[PDB]
Amino acid sequence: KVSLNPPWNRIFKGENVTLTCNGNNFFEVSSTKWFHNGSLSEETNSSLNIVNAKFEDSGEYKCQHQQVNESEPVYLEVFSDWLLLQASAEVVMEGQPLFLRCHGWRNWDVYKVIYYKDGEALKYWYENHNISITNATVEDSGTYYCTGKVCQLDYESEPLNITVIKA
Amino acid sequence: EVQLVESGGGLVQPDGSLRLSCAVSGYNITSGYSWNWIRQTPGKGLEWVASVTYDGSTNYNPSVKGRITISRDGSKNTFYLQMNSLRAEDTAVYYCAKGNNYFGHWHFAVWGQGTLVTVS
Amino acid sequence: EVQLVESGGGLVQPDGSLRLSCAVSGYNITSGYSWNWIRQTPGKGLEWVASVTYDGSTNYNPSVKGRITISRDGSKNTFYLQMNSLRAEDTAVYYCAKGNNYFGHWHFAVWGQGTLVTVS
Amino acid sequence: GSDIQLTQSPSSLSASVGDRVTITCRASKSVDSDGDSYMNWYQQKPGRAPKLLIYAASYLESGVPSRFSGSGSGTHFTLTISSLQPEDFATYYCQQSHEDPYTFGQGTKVEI
Amino acid sequence: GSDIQLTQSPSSLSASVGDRVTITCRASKSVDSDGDSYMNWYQQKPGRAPKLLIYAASYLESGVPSRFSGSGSGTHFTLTISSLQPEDFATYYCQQSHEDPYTFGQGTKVEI
Amino acid sequence: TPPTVKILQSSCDGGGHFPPTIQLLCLVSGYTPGTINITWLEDGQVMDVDLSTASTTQEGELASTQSELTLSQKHWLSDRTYTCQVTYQGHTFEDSTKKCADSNPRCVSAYLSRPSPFDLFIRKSPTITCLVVDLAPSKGTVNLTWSRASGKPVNHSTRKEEKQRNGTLTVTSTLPVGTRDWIEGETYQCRVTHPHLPRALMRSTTKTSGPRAAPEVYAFATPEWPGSRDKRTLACLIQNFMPEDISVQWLHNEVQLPDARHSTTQPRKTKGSGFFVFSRLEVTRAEWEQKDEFICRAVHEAASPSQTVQRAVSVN
Amino acid sequence: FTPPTVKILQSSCDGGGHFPPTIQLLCLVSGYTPGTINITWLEDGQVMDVDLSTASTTQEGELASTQSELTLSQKHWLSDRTYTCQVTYQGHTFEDSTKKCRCVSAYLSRPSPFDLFIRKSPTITCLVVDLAPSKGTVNLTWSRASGKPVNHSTRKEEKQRNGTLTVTSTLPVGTRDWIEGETYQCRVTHPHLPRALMRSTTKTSGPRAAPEVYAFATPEWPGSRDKRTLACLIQNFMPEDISVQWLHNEVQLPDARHSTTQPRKTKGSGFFVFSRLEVTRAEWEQKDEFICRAVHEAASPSQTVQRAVSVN
Ligand SMILES: *[C@@H]1O[C@H](CO)[C@@H](O[C@@H]2O[C@H](CO)[C@@H](O[C@H]3O[C@H](CO[C@H]4O[C@H](CO)[C@@H](O)[C@H](O)[C@@H]4O)[C@@H](O)[C@H](O[C@H]4O[C@H](CO)[C@@H](O)[C@H](O)[C@@H]4O)[C@@H]3O)[C@H](O)[C@H]2NC(C)=O)[C@H](O)[C@H]1NC(C)=O
Ligand SMILES: *[C@@H]1O[C@H](CO)[C@@H](O[C@@H]2O[C@H](CO)[C@@H](O[C@H]3O[C@H](CO[C@H]4O[C@H](CO)[C@@H](O)[C@H](O)[C@@H]4O)[C@@H](O)[C@H](O[C@H]4O[C@H](CO)[C@@H](O)[C@H](O)[C@@H]4O)[C@@H]3O)[C@H](O)[C@H]2NC(C)=O)[C@H](O)[C@H]1NC(C)=O
Ligand SMILES: *[C@@H]1O[C@H](CO)[C@@H](O[C@@H]2O[C@H](CO)[C@@H](O[C@@H]3O[C@H](CO)[C@@H](O)[C@H](O)[C@@H]3O)[C@H](O)[C@H]2NC(C)=O)[C@H](O)[C@H]1NC(C)=O
Ligand SMILES: *[C@@H]1O[C@H](CO)[C@@H](O[C@@H]2O[C@H](CO)[C@@H](O)[C@H](O)[C@H]2NC(C)=O)[C@H](O)[C@H]1NC(C)=O
Ligand SMILES: *[C@@H]1O[C@H](CO)[C@@H](O)[C@H](O)[C@H]1NC(C)=O
Ligand SMILES: *[C@@H]1O[C@H](CO)[C@@H](O)[C@H](O)[C@H]1NC(C)=O
Ligand SMILES: *[C@@H]1O[C@H](CO)[C@@H](O)[C@H](O)[C@H]1NC(C)=O
Repeated sequence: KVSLNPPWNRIFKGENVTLTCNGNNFFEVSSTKWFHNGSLSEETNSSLNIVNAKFEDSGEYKCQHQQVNESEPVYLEVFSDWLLLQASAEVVMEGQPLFLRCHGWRNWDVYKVIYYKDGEALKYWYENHNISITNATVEDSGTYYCTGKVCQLDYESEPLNITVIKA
Repeated sequence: EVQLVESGGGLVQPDGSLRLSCAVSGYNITSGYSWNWIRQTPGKGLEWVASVTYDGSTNYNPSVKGRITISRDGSKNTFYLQMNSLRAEDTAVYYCAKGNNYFGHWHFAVWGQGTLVTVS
Repeated sequence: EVQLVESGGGLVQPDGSLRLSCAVSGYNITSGYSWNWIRQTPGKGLEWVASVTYDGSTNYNPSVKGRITISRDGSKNTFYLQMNSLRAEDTAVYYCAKGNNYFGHWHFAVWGQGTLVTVS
Repeated sequence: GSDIQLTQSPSSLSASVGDRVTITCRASKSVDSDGDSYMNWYQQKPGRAPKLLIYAASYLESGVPSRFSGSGSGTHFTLTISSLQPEDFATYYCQQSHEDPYTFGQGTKVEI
Repeated sequence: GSDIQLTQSPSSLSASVGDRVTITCRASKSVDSDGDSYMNWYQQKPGRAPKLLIYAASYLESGVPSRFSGSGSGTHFTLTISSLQPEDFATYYCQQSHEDPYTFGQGTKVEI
Repeated sequence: TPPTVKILQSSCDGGGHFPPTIQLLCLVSGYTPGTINITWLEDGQVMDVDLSTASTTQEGELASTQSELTLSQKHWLSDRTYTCQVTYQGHTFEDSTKKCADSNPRCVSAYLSRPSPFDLFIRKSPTITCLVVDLAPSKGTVNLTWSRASGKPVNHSTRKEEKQRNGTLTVTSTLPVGTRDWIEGETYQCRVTHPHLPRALMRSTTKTSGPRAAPEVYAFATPEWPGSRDKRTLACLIQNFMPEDISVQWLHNEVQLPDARHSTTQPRKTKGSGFFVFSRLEVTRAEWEQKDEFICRAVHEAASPSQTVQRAVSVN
Repeated sequence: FTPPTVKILQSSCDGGGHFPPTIQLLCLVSGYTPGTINITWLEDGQVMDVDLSTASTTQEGELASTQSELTLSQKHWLSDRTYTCQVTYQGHTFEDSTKKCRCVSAYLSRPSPFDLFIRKSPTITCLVVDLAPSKGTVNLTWSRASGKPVNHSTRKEEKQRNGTLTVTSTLPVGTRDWIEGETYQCRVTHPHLPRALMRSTTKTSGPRAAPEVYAFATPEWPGSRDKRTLACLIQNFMPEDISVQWLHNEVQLPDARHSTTQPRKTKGSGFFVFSRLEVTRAEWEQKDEFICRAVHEAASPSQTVQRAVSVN
């Protein structure tokens, strides 16, 4: 089970992250074979480290200690753009806290922030505002974009086709 | 626009009476805005005396209230001030002005030359 | 401006030979904007075939070159293509286009109408 | 087949007017050089001539409405239309223009 | 008596031409009402009539250079001047306009 | 002699990071000496004396006193207003400071529509609107205050709420106007009041002043072409006037002529400090076969005795 | 032995947090035994003359405490560069550095047909504004849609009085390519961008239409009569770009005397522009034909169009 610090997944270029799978191998009898793109790793410990990431190291990632139960294909999102909504989790079970935030380039000053229910301008506030939806429900899925004030110019961030798993 | 001719300044005697005047050039003074008497003790502070509005609603300085009367003539378009029972401290410079309001808070943009009345 | 006339759809046996043509209506082709031939297999994929620009610099597709050639007549404003040794799968729709440059990368304003070659 | 192969997603869609509709084509390797993505966008008209949609993966040629929006990153690239119109039924394509020979996607036709 | 007693600061000053100077009338109580204090700052040239300089302590009078700046809240109330000229060297005043009667300072004269 | 107060303060490092503690040394100098009691004020109330670590350096009669205070980082990053406040010889000599952040916490925009002289001198029924933009659709209501300087009673205004297509809300408000009060230049103000507001944005206006100048008028028609024998055009000249607000109109055959047929140019000054503006309007066939007297007419204040100058024209 | 204690203080932001136009950087060197002490400052490593800073070494017996103030303007701190006060003491080196705790607009010229048809010298300027400067590359690319090898352009800079720097560039053009409408692409780069900006245009599109150009005269006024004003009309053409000009007695008439209007489109989908020009007295005593000429593309034959209009 991958424990991602920070649980945010979509990034710009040249950035750093903590990569950590299973905590049931806390005492670590066998080491961890990480799989960038299928390719077997070299990390001695059960924690992998990224500093100043490359575009070409992205994509499908798995790890395993030595058991048949291999980790899940985790997919990575390196970018170079202007406007970015920023999320933690997409395949979200019911009753779960939902995390919602937008990001600007090199973490700069953006204002007049509208969140968008699938086209409908659902919540505006003058600045960023980390939205929480503490419990999932039925009608929550959709494709959600962002708008703001960038150097007085105005663009729109990408919409993200959110899928809810319903149990 | 409005132009000011103060009239009634000079040497006066204490404990007597004096009617003031300030001549207005360019308005019908019954219309609007307050009409005011303002004093300046030289070498000392600034002294508001009294005020009458266009309808005739009237305020005084409470420190001087009990001593002084303000009069008006809007056909003449001039207002006056009959001051009585003068004191030794009343040697001062006298500016008439018009009120200009905002939210019940008033201001006098315009100023006359100011007339020194010295009690002797 | 510029207008395009393809020519030469028909039925020829496999492993034979034929020639093409591509008629230009409105520009002396000798001076810029590469002159190109395009395949599309109908119901299936697409093919850039080859590319020759105004100074005579050529480029071909490496899987295909070795059996087909390309000729040119800018005075007649018409450039052509002799084909040789074709198989069954060369049955496709064939287009002609005009290169436009951008930073070592090229593009077409121009699309042909496409002519049909059907070879057994 | 040593070069980059192009896979579009979805293949074809039935829709209605005014809808906010999206497509995505995918590549294998990333060629995004110098902050530039060397991708273009294409439409054939069924029974008639083809047509460039977007050159340089973001810029429209002159003579279109503004109801259309292409984006994406890496090998994932994505075209979106905000509102459907009656003139919008055709077949649609993306194509790369970095490393020759230049490759193509399978094509996408829209229904109602 | 219970009047909001003014404290102009400083008492007087000498300067040179071009000096960026700052001055405060200090009060005792707060006239911030509906987020708004009712305060005007004044000036009289020597041997002349007075002149209002800024109404409501935030709003200019017409026909002035923009090199001046008023501020302050609560009981502290402040004027700042950015560039000094010789025609500015005189005595300046300020006055509250909130609760009647309206009160006054001692006047601070600036020299060159 | 009275002292002057100045503050010298700590520096963020080469990485621009705040120091975890803030050293507040206020430098005080320049006084004929006496008793000195410095108090520190965080947001106006007297701070504790123990963290004030002062120093009295005096060189002969010149005394360069200096009082150090010590905060933590977020003590300063609490955005509080901090103050070194010396009391000299019974007086008080005070210097303040506060956390210096960025700027523009709102920048609300509103509008005001001073009306047309047509609604002053022709229709003579003016209604003024003040027009607020960028209104957040929220819960707590506004408190509008239309207001005057003369203090006289008012009529009733409007209030137009609408959620805006680009997400926000909109309120404007409209009020009818008296005539001569604006002619004698009465000043008006509509005022905002809202729970979100740490401030309030107010705009006021009155009749725009200046000297007065009357214009000079001609107008010229279209000598026809062989192509068009029925369709011609008109245009009308003006110059040299002040102040420069006009209602421009069009007269023919007791018809106030329509609008989108014609167009009109913009207020632009002359080198002789008047302005000059034009307009244009096409001609059709049967109208001159009806009647031929046409007036590009305009409404100027220095035009008199009816605030207008008119020029009836004819063909050829 | 004790090593010295070095810290840095500065000027202050006030009770609203505003801006003194000059900032005072006080580098303190406290807590040290005296000996061999020489002090310097390094502004981005670079040194300036020795008369920008001031110091007062305070020596307290066996200990000592040096203060050292440097005064610059605000705009050097607004220039956001790094300063390093440095002291040499017994070889053992201790120091500290301190700096301060954007947009990019560009344009493109469209020249006059006089420079195309009559002056016949096409040199296109590509225009970049808001050059908030950095230390890295500003690598520009004049480039062509046809991509033939280019000639060389201009390169100049200016520090504006509102602070900013700038670069524009001017490249020569041929004529006939523009007559045929060739497109080009000036293109700057910068490393700090997440993405860059391209810009292009060329000769316009559509069909072509010639206009209806006329000009007429004014009457006089009862006030004064020796100073009159004439004007020029045009209407109903496509496209819009036209050198308009002014001719009398083989003299290019001075530019700032005449005023022109803006290109607006007619309601019948053509365009229309007007103009204006004052006349005075003594020139009609000289001569009477003053030609408001213009240059439309469809004008005939040499793109020549005027009406010689005069007085009386
Ligand atoms: C959501 O959409 C809204 C649509 O209603 C946007 O409202 C628009 O706001 C802008 C900026 O406030 C307006 O631009 C002008 O605003 C007024 C109104 O001008 C004219 O508006 C109508 C035409 O749209 C006319 O019918 C009216 O008669 C009116 O004349 C102008 O006065 C402004 O001028 C100001 O700026 C100019 C320079 O451009 C200065 O020279 C002036 O001094 C003045 O300060 C603006 O030009 C726009 O008209 C308005 N739309 C309306 C009211 O219809 C809204 O901005 C948008 N919100 C967001 C967040 O996107
Ligand atoms: C510091 O002061 C500088 C001194 O003026 C200013 O620099 C200015 O930068 C502005 C940026 O807009 C430029 O102004 C114009 O830019 C082009 C050029 O058009 C005109 O400029 C020529 C000389 O520069 C003149 O000879 C001609 O009149 C020519 O037509 C225009 O495109 C701009 O108009 C508008 O451009 C877009 C398009 O609509 C608008 O969105 C903008 O709002 C802009 O108004 C300007 O007219 C110019 O480079 C320069 N000013 C001039 C006239 O030299 C600037 O004010 C200021 N800069 C900063 C960073 O503070
Ligand atoms: C967001 O995109 C997802 C794609 O992950 C969409 O969810 C998909 O909805 C389609 C509609 O049926 C389904 O995909 C296919 O379904 C058929 C039969 O239902 C099945 O045979 C195929 O194997 C395929 O799964 C499916 O429900 C679902 N796909 C997956 C794998 O998630 C969705 O439409 C988009 N919209 C939103 C707002 O969620
Ligand atoms: C990511 O890259 C590096 C590694 O963390 C960061 O730069 C600094 O590296 C030095 C080397 O020891 C350390 O001081 C810190 O690890 C880093 N400093 C900071 C502020 O993190 C770089 O800043 C990081 N930035 C990102 C997210 O790209
Ligand atoms: C001013 O108004 C009064 C009120 O009737 C009138 O008697 C007087 O004649 C007016 N004066 C002028 C100059 O209008
Ligand atoms: C192209 O130009 C050449 C050189 O003048 C000329 O010989 C040739 O005939 C031209 N061809 C066409 C089609 O214009
Ligand atoms: C890794 O991903 C790349 C895409 O850049 C792909 O071409 C390759 O087949 C993948 N396989 C490897 C080498 O792990």
